[PDB]
Amino acid sequence: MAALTAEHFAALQSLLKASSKDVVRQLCQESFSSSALGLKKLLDVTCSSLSVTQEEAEELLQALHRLTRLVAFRDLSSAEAILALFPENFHQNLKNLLTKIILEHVSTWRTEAQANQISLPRLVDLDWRVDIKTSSDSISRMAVPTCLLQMKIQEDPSLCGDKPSISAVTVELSKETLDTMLDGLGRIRDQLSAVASK
Amino acid sequence: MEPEEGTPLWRLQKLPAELGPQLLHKIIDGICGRAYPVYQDYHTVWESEEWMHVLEDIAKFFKAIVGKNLPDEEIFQQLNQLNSLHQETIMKCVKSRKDEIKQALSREIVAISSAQLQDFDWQVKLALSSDKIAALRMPLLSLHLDVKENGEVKPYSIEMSREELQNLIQSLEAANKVVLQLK
Amino acid sequence: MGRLHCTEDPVPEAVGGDMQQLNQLGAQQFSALTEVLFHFLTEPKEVERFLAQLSEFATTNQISLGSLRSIVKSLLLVPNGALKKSLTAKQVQADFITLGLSEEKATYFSEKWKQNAPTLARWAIGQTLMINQLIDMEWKFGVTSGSSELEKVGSIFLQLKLVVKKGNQTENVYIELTLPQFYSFLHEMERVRTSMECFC
Amino acid sequence: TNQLVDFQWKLGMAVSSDTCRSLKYPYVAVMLKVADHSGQVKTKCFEMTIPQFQNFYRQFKEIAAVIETV
Amino acid sequence: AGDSAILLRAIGSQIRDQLALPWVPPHLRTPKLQHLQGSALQKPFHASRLVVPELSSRGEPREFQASPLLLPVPTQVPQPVGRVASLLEHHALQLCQQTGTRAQRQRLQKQLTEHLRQSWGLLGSRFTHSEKFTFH
Amino acid sequence: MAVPAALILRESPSMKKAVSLINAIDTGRFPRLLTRILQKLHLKAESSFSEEEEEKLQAAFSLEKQDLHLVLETISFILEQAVYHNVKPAALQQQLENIHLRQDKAEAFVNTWSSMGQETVEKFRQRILAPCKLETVGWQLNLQMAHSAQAKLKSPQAVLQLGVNNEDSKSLEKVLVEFSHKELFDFYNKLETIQAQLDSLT
Repeated sequence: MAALTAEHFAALQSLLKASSKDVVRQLCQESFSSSALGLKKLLDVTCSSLSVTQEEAEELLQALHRLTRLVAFRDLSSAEAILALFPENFHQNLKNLLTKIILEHVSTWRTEAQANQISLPRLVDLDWRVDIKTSSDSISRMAVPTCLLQMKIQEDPSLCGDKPSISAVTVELSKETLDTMLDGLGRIRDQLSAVASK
Repeated sequence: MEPEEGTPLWRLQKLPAELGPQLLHKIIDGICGRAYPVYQDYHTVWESEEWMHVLEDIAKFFKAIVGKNLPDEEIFQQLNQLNSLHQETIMKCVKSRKDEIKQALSREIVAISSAQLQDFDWQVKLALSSDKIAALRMPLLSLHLDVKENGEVKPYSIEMSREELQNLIQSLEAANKVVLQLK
Repeated sequence: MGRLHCTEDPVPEAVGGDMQQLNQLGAQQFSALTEVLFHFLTEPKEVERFLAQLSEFATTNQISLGSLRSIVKSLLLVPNGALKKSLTAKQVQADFITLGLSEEKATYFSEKWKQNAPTLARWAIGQTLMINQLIDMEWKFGVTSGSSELEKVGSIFLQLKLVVKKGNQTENVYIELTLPQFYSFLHEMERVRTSMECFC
Repeated sequence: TNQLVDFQWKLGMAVSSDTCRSLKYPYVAVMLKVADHSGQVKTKCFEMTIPQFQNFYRQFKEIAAVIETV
Repeated sequence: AGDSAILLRAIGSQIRDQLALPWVPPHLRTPKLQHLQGSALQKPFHASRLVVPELSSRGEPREFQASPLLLPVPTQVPQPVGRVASLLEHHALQLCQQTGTRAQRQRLQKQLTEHLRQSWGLLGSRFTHSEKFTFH
Repeated sequence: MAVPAALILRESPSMKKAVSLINAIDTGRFPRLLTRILQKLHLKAESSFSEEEEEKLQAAFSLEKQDLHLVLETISFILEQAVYHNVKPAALQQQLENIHLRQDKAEAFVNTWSSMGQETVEKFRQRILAPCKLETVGWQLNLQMAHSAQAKLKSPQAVLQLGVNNEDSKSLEKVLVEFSHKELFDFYNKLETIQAQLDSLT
């Protein structure tokens, strides 16, 4: 995360124009969460609430987005560290108010950011059925157990485009295949019962 | 408490019977390819999640009785549970629309195929010159096809000279000779 | 215990004639043909090797390859029904005797069928349908130390690659699990094992 | 896996083609309508010869026999 | 030829009239210039099947046609381009129908039936290695 | 670090056949056979030998194709286990004798593993489990002079091409990105953050 600038802090002075502390609080919370497209929507929301110019509102949302994520990225654990980020000429009551808001949310921010990391597609749900196969077109009678494994999987919607973000795949396992992968996955479990690897 | 069940027209018993002829004929128009009725006219009669089943249950009834060529007495026996005006309405809809529904079914039997010609258009043009030859004066036909496949309509275009169009028409005239032995 | 039965009554008349052609063979020729047919059946995709063996067999005896193909087709009719039904060797023997193969020759064929039948039964079970069979799995266990949103993270993850046979072709399925998801996954798949080992 | 929503059939004759004046062979054409995951519905159509129909119909009679005695 | 000379003279004077007008930016084109310079939308030819009254209609079919339940034929399509395409293809089929052997026809249908009877009458990695070596 | 004392190389009927064959295999050829397989081992899309080379191996050994194929798979499995454990030479010797491999074959393994194995273990370590890799970097520097809406420009432009290998498809995709000077410095500052995150691990 890049540092802030006097232009961004001047945009934060627009919060002195803002109508209430919770409006500031709202803009802080949403600007952390908001995407760029969300920032266009939030820009309309900001202009409607503040009635400041679109330039002031956009720079303000940019300044809060940059400021909040800078703290979250560094994980500044105290007011003293946060306050050092602000310039000495800033409006002290607003600067102190922002520090209070930032302290409350920062714990939530690291939790929310940690969930939304980039990854390979995530497992959403897992279901299974065991059947015994009893007959087929080619064997009159059988008694072979089988597992059907059903997994529901989600990909980042920005990578999906036309396709749906979530899909399901079935996978069939014989116990021979099942036993092979139970060994493979068991290795990792043994090496965490004591809290570090073998 | 729950409504009756039986003949799938049991949902029609909720209608005021004077509305019967309007709704049933408008559903048949939808079968045949025009607009279906709109829920806004009947939103006081059925729930919005129920309306979607009223249309399906009525359409299936009219399709089934026409496709099977049922006798009138066997249709009356299926209607025994309905209000007398709903019974009479439905019999009248059959007699007046039987032949039109039958044609809609025949169109749907052609859709038991991988692709169907939905529509076509054509243009005649004269090519006056090109980068290859300055005194080109070549007539060309452009034929546009809309082919429905996998539930989507795909545009195709084919361009023909005088001689290509002659070969096309000569081939379709051979097909037409066979069609007219069956038709 | 056992009871004699044929495969079924609908059989081409040519099959009986082909058994008479096996009666024309010498015992050494018949036994060689028995072993050649089973040598194919033990490697049933080696059709080219079987056809080469039939050419050698035909050339050695000097018998028409078309007549040999008839014998081969007539013979194969009995194992196909027998393997599907899981018929006994004696049932196959009685059928071959009914076809007209001599009882000694039918005995050797039924005995070699008997020995091969557990091998062929295991093969047949493999052919039966499977939906999206898993054929391979690869995995990576790691920790996320840092990200673009946080300097320091410390999140454990498991990545799986599943290789899935989908008819004529294979697909790779990539799945990432968190630490809680991994243990929930392993706990479920151990229940699967247990119910696959007991029924009723 | 997939589930059948509907089944339809037609019986016809192939009468003539540009390469073969007298085809004159019958077929059965089947349309299957299937629902996917999340209820997405699609259609698939295929032709059968009359011998193929007899086999197709014959095997479904075997399925119905085993499914009772399973 | 006089007829083709008249055509080519008409062609040339159309090209003059189009060359004589400058290109205008698309955001400024009024509907006339949208047509000439290709920023108007054409609509595809799409035809819907109409219901028409029949004068020879009698009984219950006439009682339907004589009532507001049968809409005026062009108004059965919402859009004028589809409305035009529908009437055009409806009238085209009427011309094909009206512009178009019983022993020959019966003979053919009996020939087709015999072929149907004759057709039916036939009824009358380390992972795979670990599995193979230690879990197979 | 530690390695299990259990059987790294394990008994099976196919293994028992192969063990007898490997003891039979020509000791003069076996070191060459091993080094080719070990050099290839990290490649999944590629066989250790062509069918023609397998015919040469068949003609040398007098094995059948399926028996030779089993032997090659058996040798691969032995070496795959050695990579996974990262076995020390003396431990590898004992495990080979534990499957009753003959002394000359066991010694031949230990020699070939000793030099080549450490490079192979590193080559496995760099493997990626993802559908796409970054494969190539390339760039061109240009000077803008004019365009239809402005004259008299003097602007440096960079085009970056990233070649992304999609190993699911065995196809390489070329991604082209424009940068102005300010945009490329912003990108540089992010790479400098990634490097500081990487440098924190050592």
